[PDB]
This record gives sequence, structure tokens and C-alpha cells, in this order.
Amino acid sequence: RPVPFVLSFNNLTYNVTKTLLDNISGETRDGEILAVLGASGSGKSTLIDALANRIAKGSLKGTVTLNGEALQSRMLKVISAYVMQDDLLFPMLTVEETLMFAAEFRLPRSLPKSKKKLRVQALIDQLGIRNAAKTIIGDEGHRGISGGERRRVSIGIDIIHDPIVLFLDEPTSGLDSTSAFMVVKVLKRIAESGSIIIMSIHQPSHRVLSLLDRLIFLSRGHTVFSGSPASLPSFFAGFGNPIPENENQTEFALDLIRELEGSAGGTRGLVEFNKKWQEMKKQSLTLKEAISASISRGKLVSPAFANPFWIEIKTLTRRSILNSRRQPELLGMRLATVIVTGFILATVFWRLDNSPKGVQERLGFFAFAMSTMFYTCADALPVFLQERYIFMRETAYNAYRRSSYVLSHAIVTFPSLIFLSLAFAVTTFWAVGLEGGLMGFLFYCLIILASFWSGSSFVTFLSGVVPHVMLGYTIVVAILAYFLLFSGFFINRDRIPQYWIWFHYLSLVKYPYEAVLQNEFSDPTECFVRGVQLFDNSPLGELTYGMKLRLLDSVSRSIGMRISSSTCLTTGADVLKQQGVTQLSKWNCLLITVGFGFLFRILFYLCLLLGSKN
Amino acid sequence: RPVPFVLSFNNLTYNVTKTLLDNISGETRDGEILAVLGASGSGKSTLIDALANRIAKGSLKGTVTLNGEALQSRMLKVISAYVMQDDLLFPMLTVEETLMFAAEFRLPRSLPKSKKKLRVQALIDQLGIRNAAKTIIGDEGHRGISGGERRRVSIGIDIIHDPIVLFLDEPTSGLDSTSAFMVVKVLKRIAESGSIIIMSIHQPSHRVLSLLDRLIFLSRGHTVFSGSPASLPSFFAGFGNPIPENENQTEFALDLIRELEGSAGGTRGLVEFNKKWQEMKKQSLTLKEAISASISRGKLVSPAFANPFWIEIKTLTRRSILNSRRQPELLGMRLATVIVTGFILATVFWRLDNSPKGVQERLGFFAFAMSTMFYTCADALPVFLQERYIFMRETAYNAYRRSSYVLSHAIVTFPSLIFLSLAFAVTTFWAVGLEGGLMGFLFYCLIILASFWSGSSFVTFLSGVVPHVMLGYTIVVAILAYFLLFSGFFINRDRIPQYWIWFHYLSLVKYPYEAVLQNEFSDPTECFVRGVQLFDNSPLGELTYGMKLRLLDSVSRSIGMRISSSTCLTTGADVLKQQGVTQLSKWNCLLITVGFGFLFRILFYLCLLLGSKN
Ligand SMILES: Nc1ncnc2c1ncn2[C@@H]1O[C@H](COP(=O)(O)OP(=O)(O)O)[C@@H](O)[C@H]1O
Ligand SMILES: Nc1ncnc2c1ncn2[C@@H]1O[C@H](COP(=O)(O)OP(=O)(O)O)[C@@H](O)[C@H]1O
Ligand code: VO4
Ligand code: VO4
Repeated sequence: RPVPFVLSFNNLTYNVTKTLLDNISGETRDGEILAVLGASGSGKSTLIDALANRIAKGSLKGTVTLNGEALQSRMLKVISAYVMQDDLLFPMLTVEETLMFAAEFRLPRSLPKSKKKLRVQALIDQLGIRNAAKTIIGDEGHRGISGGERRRVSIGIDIIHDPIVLFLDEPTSGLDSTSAFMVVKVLKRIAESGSIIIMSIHQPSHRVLSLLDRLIFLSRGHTVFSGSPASLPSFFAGFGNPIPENENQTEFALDLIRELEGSAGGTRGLVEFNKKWQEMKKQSLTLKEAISASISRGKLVSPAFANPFWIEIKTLTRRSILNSRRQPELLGMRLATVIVTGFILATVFWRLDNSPKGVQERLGFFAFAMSTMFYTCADALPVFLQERYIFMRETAYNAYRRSSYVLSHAIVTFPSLIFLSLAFAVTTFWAVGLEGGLMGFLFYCLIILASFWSGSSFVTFLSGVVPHVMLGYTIVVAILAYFLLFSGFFINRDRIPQYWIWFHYLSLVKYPYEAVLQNEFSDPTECFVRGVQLFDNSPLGELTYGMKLRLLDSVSRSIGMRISSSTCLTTGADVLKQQGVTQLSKWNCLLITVGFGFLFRILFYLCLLLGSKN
Repeated sequence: RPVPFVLSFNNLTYNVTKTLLDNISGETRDGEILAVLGASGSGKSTLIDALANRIAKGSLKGTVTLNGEALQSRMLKVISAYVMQDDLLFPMLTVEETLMFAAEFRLPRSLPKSKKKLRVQALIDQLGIRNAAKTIIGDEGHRGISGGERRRVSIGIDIIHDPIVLFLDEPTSGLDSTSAFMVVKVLKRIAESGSIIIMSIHQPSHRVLSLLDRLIFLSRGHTVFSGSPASLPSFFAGFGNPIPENENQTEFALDLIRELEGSAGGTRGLVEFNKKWQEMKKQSLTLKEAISASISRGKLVSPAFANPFWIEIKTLTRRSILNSRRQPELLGMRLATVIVTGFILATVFWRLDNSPKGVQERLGFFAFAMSTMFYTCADALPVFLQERYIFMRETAYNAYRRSSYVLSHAIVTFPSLIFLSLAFAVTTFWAVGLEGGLMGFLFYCLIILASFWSGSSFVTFLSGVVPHVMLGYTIVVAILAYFLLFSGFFINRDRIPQYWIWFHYLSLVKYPYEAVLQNEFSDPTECFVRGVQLFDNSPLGELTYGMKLRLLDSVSRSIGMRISSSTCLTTGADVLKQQGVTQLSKWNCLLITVGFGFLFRILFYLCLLLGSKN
């Protein structure tokens, strides 16, 4: 005993000149699986984008009406669901967990978790995925569910709130003949409890034609057949091309059209025959209370967001913990890239002396060290697009906010970055022989952690801007190399030209590099030229030890300073003056590294706003 | 009027303990499309790997026999074809071009090109791809042929020599119901001219069961049904589970097995019933001259390789030219990465002076310049795996040699690297103000070209070793950073520790870097300390210009040399002695850069030998 809903769309015209829809009529009751057949550019993903109100208002001339209140974009978020054309699921999540996260995101917080689990277990029985309810989804290399049980979990995510109107953009694409029948057979099970189901389909099997109660064929818009599948034999015989038996009728009715548009003819002879056939077959409670009559039976489980910003920030945290705990070779390869570089940098630069050449090796250690923190954060660019192609699916239903997505993904990566910062610091502080003691080691861990934080935020920012993972990881390798060229190591700040001293201050490597130099070269006790080391690698004065002091006493002719055999002519403060590291403190250079991390998480949030407009 | 061939395999047992095949019997005449049905781990890609002789000899107990001479792995290279399970095609090639390259690779050179084009045009009519014969194949973003016309080109490549025995590993996987019927319908057209076709199939449609004349069901080996599809209703009724009508017969016979293996029961009740059914149904010219009788009709178009090493080196050249000419945004992104870095490096290091700090900026220019040649060659790692996943397909047929593949792919990239070497050299020689004149510019182009050649060969070598494009481009970014740390720029050769002075000499960046330093700092006229530059950035001697000459005359107290106000205390030969660039000439450092390129193309060739063993 369902509640009857009648989705009637009378005339549709969408022009982008180039028209895409032209006077498509339709009428679909509950219990029916109206199918929109067509071509690969016919615009059948545009027709159901116009019934789901997913195009601009005012650019769609005509009415899409339910039984009652005109069906504008206020009811088509509580009672509607639009299933897109992919299976964008997290692969380390089981089928019961994937539908329970969608239940915790979109079902209201007034429901208990025992009632949200009762919705998931009733949905797993409905989709026919009870045998794979505890099997993970799986990508190409993790041995999960099949390709046609990955579609009913994709369908099951969008119907977790139990809609009474269901749009699907090609739910049988990519599947074989025996599992595309299983998808429409559970859509028939959905559309017998009261749902209106409107789907696109390229080439249906003969088994899925007694499930579909209505068909619509499109030809660059321009509906050429619109009726029951049983009336499809007695439509083209009147047109001029009768169909033979022992042949799929929708197969013959589709390849006939793709040779009929011609060059001198056209589909116009077939368009005007469609309105001929619809004219001759006619000789044969409010909406808001009908929606509430569905909830009395129970046909609608579900404010803009069902959860507060602090509830959906612990659910997105629990997803990202579970998706990385079950995928541990991601922080096994990023961990053994900072340990391998940490072991290499510690043994090459092992216990650097206070020579003038051992000072330039500190500048070369700290430039290679602080660039590892930015290059190992670029390895996470594969699983940053994968988490935001699923985010763009779940933003259409308002499962969570964009603020709760950016904040909960800055949170889950941070215990990973604390472990990467201690692994790189205990390998390279005591082995390179860095200065500071223990309070210089704690700052060394803090500036590695801020460089992991500023580097993860930049690669996160460079994932709302790049489409591809190979274009993005070529661009981020090139840009971080320019951040290293402008860090002040290859060319100093007072030597960079004036048309280029703006990307020096925009360098992400500069402020970690300038903070470890004055963590290391800030000590009045350590010395790098002890009086005799003036004339050591000079172009003169290659003496044994004698008569160098007479050269040092000869310096007192011109200045008056009494230079002895050990007088400490170069401290660490003179190294920083040679390199130009004088403008900011090491704590101010730590704030800019933390501040550049917060900047690129805000700019990532602003690129999710403009990506929502697309 | 075909020539009858009867492929009879009587008993097969393959053990890897873990038995994978157990006593599979079969008998397939010409004109029949024997199908091997099963599960997702049943080992039905192992049964046709044992009929194609693609497993180890002696590990397969039993006979796979044709009508005659026992069918060992000498006839299964001329008369056989094994179609694997993918569509590994170059996407910028048209359908007529993709089959003409396979005709130029595998048809004998005794045939004219007019007879090889007559084979391709007869094959395009046979596969039913005449409408898409001049359409390109296309990847996900280049708008090519469909997914089920990409399979008949994949099938059409392997049957270009017109085999009389055809094995296919799942030729209907990934397709929909209407194009998997089109694949078996052209296989029915192939297997009416005289071919024996043996294919694996997961779930066949009801239309493809009157084309298949024989079926074999497997259950972890262990053939459970082996007969005609019409005898499939009258097999399970005798077993104990009769099938209802209006139901696909192979659909019910497959999900019955996946619930029958149980935990306390097993498929053993179904295995021993298969030999029951085969016993009760039986109550109802040499091979070498039968093969030559097929060529009399014309059923075999096709030495180990059909072409010499110089003919298939111009065909692989013509493929790689056509695949890159029609994909020009590959050398549009690698070109605008050496021009953008070339413009950045030329304007930052614009006209470097002869200061002591402008010397260290030359070492920083040349380290960043010579590392661009290795990092921009790592962008080609996507299309290096794609060209060698297609190479592993075409090595199984001996379409070309491994030597002709390595040599023709070192050849086609070289005019691309000459243009990248002139684009980086004319941007950065005259703008940075490098020394040498015009004979120092020609060496500058040669060492950029050798660094592009040594860097392309290393990334080519690191594509037979890595499976994945993201693992490989993380590894090659990390290793080339270690080639740069050991180049002698970050730490000099005489300062690198003795447990690490073997990766310094294995550094790929070291020899380009050491060759441009003694192309630049090898001039007895240029000078970097002109007498007064002793005490200009010293910790003392900060005079105006006066009384420094008394300090310089004071050097003659202990040395005896008359140091004047302009005496050239540091030439370019003293810069190279400070950096340790003394062991090799710039022409010897150019030979090691060219020699490291030839080393990594030999090691790439040796990794294709060991990849053939897998
Ligand atoms: N989201 C979109 N934004 C912009 N243009 C679109 C969008 N979707 C489709 N189009 C365009 O609309 C036209 C009609 O195609 P469409 O009806 O979407 O095809 P199909 O029936 O294959 O799904 C195409 O030219 C396509 O480029
Ligand atoms: N080329 C191969 N090398 C090694 N093991 C293989 C190979 N192909 C299959 N196997 C193994 O053989 C077993 C049987 O699977 P198989 O018969 O290939 O399956 P399917 O019927 O799905 O093609 C599996 O455990 C698989 O790991
Ligand atoms: O171009 V459409 O594939 O979405 O049929
Ligand atoms: O594991 V097998 O897919 O090759 O059916």
C-alpha cells in the first residue's frame, strides 16, 4: 500500500546558439522505471539534469510538476536523489561501513544510532548485498566486492534517506548483462515501495524491459519515441520500418536512428511522427500531505545539514582514520622516504666541523633537509584528489560542510606529520651535530613539523586546482624547486634581482631554511674562524704555523685591532650576515611557516567554493 | 569449403601443493566456439594457457593434440594466436593504422605492401569495423572508438596472420550486452573460414549461446560440465537440481556452483557426475599437409621475426613519430618546463659578476640547471610504461626484437632532446653571461644534450623496474635528488665520507655539473679576486681603498710575493681546485654523461630479457 505520486513534465526546452532539449513530455507514476534512452551526445544526461533541477533556473522553459506544488528546488533535496555516473567509493571501507557513514551524514541527528543501523541493514537486504555486507569495496589492487555490487553500494549511498523520487545517470554502465539486470531488479524493488525512478540507459537487455514501464528516446533533444516498451513494435511499423522477431526491439530502434540523421535527410521525419503516435493513444489531497502520508507508511527517513559542524568533523575524522589504518603502505612509503633521506643526510653530513667549508655544508644540509619536508608531502597528491572526487559527490546532498571537510583533513594528517617530524629530527640532529642542545632540538622538531604542515597544505591547495595526478605532481615538483631556488640558498636575498624579490618572500622553503640557520648559527661560543683560519684557504699565506701571526699583527697597522692566534673573527652571527639571514627571528620564521599552512588551507577552502559553482 | 582441424585435449593436470587443473578433457573441431566458463579464481585462464603452451613443459601432464602431430610449441607460433585480457592499444593511431602496423610487423616481408593492405582491408570487413576504420582508438580523453570496437581491434591485431587456432582470454569482459554479442558474432565469422576458437567467458548472454557450440565449466580445476549448451538443461535435472524456463541456463548453472562448494559438502559430488554424463552420450591426411591445405584455400598469411632488425626499426620509429605528432601536448609540457625554468634561471642569475659570491651563484646556477635536464626527463615516465605494456603484448608474437625496441626508442626521443637542449642553452648562456664565447656555447649545448640523453635513459631504465607510475615518479624524484646531493655541489668530493664515495661517482648529475664548471672556470683571463678582494668580505680590513695596499704589501713579509692592487689572486682554475673539480676534463665528463646514457639503455634491454622470463 504505497502513496501515489505522479511526476509529470510537460514541455522542456534548454538552450545553451545550440539547443539541447526541445519539448520533451513525460508522465511517470510511482512504481515505474521510466528510462531515457539515446546516444553518446544526445543529451539524456541533460534531461534528467532538468528534472532534478540541476541546471540554471530560468534557462529551462517549462514545468516539471509532481502531483501538486510545482516541484521547485526545495522539495528536491528531501524527497529526491540524483545518482551520478561512477563508483566513487573509498576502497578500504566495508559495504556496511560505507552505508553507515552515509547514514551518519544525512539521516537526522534526532534518530538514534540503533535506528540508523536499522536503516542500513534494511537497505543491504533491499539492494541484495547481504553476502558482501562485510567485504570491503576495493580498488584494482585490494580484492574487494565486484563491479556490479560496487554499483548498488553507489546507489545505496544516495538512497540512505529513502527518497520517493530517484534519478540515476546510467546505473548500468560498465556492467555485464547479468549484473545490469540485478541493478534494475533492485531498482524495481525500490520502485514498489513508492519511489519514482527515472534513469538513463544506453542499451538495455531484453530482461530489463519488463521492469521498465516507460521509455523515452532522444535524438539531440527532440523526443522521437515516448511510451511503453510493448508499444515499441507497433510504433516503427507505422513509421515505415517494421522490426523482425527474435531480435531485441530497443537494439533495432537505436541503430536505426544513428543512420537516420544522414546528411540530406535528418531525424525531423521521426520527431514529428512521435507526436503523431501520442495523440492517437489518448482515446482509451495536497502534495505536502501526500509526502507526510509516505512517512506514515515509512518512505522518508530525513535543516541544510543534518549534523552540527563538530559532529560531522568526528565522522570525517573516523573515515580518514579507517581509510588509512587499513591502507598502511601509504604511511610506509612516506615514512621510509624521510627515514631514508634522514639516514642519507645524517651520514653524508656526519658531524660537520667548524671549517669555512663545513659552514657551506650546513647551508647545504639545511636546504636539502627542509626541502624533504615539502617533497615528501607531494606524495599524498594521489590520495588528495581521490578524497575530493568523493567530496564533490557528497557535497551535492549536503552530507557535510566544506569547512568540516577542510578542518577534519587538516586534523587527521597531523599525527602522521608529528611522527614524520620526530623520525627526521632524531636521525639528523645528533648525527649531523647540530647546535642548540635540547632546546635547539625541540625547535628543530617544531620547524620540521611546521614544514610538513606548510607542505601538506600546499599540496592540498594544489589539488583543487589541478585535474590530473600526473599534471599536478609535475607542477608541484617544479614549483617546490622554485621555492628552493628562492629560499636564499642558491642565491642570497640581497643578490636576487628586484624584479624577482617577491617570489623569494613567497617561497615556502625560505622560512624553514632561515629558521634553522639561526637555530644553528646563533651561539656566541661557537666559532668558525679562530684567528688562524683567515689565511688557510686564502690565495696566500700557506705557512706551517709560523709567520702567520706576523701577518695577523700586520693587520693591526691599518685598524688597531689586536688579532691573536685565536681571536674568533667569525661567529655564527657573522655567518647569518653573510647569507642575509637577518630580517626575521627564528620564531617569526616559524610563524610564517605555520601561517603559510593556514593560508593554503583557506585557499583550498576557497577553491572548493568556486568548484561548487561549476 | 574449409579444412577440418580437430583440437583434442584428453587429460590435463597442472600442479603449482596446489593443483590448478585436474583431468580436463575436450574435443573441438573447426567452426566451433568452445567456451571455458568458471569463477574468479577457478583457473579458466590457466586451461587456455595450457592449450596455448604458455606454461612450463613437463609440468603439464597430458596431451594437447591436433589432428596429427601432437601440437608442441613449434606449430603454436604460425597457426595460433592468444588474445590476452585488455585493450593495450596506442590511442593516437587509427584503426586502419593499428592493423597495418601489425601487418608490417608479423606478415612476412615477401608479401608486398599492397597484399598487406589487402589483408587489413579484408580484416576490417570481417571484424565489422568499417565505419570506424579511420577513427582513432582514443584513451579516456581523446574521443576515439567505442569500448567494444576497441576489442575487435585488439582481437584483429592478434589475427592479422589469420590463425587456424585462436585462443582468447575473456574477449567479452567489460563490454555491455549488445557489444559482447558483436564480439562473438565476428568470432563466429572467424570460426566459419576454418578457425578453432577457444575462449574464456564469465557470464554469457542468451544470444551468445547458439554461437558457442561447446561449453566447459570449471571449479578450481575439476571440470563439472563439458558439453553442448543444449544438453545443459538435461544435465542438472539428472544431477538433482532442475532448472526453470524463462531463465538464462548458464546463469543458473553458475550461481549454483558458487553456493555448492560449501564447508562440509563440496563440489566433489558435481565433479564425479560430469564423467557420468560423458560416458552415456557416446552411444550415438597428415597435419602438415592439412596446414598446407589451409594456405591453398588461404587461411594462413604467415623465421623467428618476419623483418630484419633495420626494417622493424623504421616501423617502430614510424609508430612513435605518429603517436607523438598526434599527441603534441607531451612535448608542449616538457618544452614549457625547460623554457619556464630557462627563463627563471636566466633572469635570477642575470649577468653574474666576478664576485666571490657571484662564483657560488654560478655553482648554484649550474647545479639547478643540470638538474632540470634530469627532472624534465622524468615527466616521460607515463608514456614509457604505456609503450612497454604494449611491447609485452607484441613480444609474445615476435612482432619485433627487444633490441629493435630499445634502439628505436632511443632514436625517436633524440630530435626531441636536441630541441630541448637548444631551448635551454640559448635562454641561459647569453643571459647568465657564461664564459666560453661560441666554442663554450657549443659545448654548453652538448652537455645539456648529453644530460637529456643520460636522464631519458635513466627514466627509461626506471620503467622496467617499477610497476606503477606513482611509485616510479616518487622513486625517480627521490633518486635524482640524491644524484644532486652527491654531484659535488652540496658537499664536495674531498669532503664526502669514505663510506659514501661510490654514489658520488655513480651520480648522474655530477659529470654534467663538473663539465660546465670547467667550461666556465677555465680561462686564464677571467679573474675573481683582483688583489683588493682579499679583505672585501673578510672579517677585517674594511677600509675605503687606502691602507689595504699596506696590508697587501705586508703579505711580502712572510711570502716574498709582491701582491699589488690588481694581481689576480684567484683565476677560474683556483675555483675548480676549491670545489675539487680536478679529476676529469670537461670532454671526459661529457663522455661519462653519454656513457651513462648508453649504460641505462643496455640495463633497460637487460630488464626486458628478465621481464620476458616472467
Ligand atoms: N555538466 C555539463 N556542463 C556543460 N556542458 C554539458 C554538461 N553535460 C553535458 N554537457 C553538454 O551537453 C551536450 C549534450 O550532451 P548530453 O545530453 O549530456 O549527453 P548524454 O546523453 O551522452 O549524457 C554535449 O555537447 C555536452 O558537451
Ligand atoms: N600467470 C600466472 N602466474 C602465476 N600464477 C598465476 C598466473 N595466472 C594465474 N595464476 C594463479 O592461478 C590460480 C588460478 O587462477 P586462474 O585459473 O588464473 O583464474 P581465472 O579463471 O580467474 O582466470 C590463481 O591462484 C592465480 O593466482
Ligand atoms: O555523452 V552521454 O555518454 O553522458 O550518453
Ligand atoms: O581470476 V580469473 O578473472 O582471470 O576469472
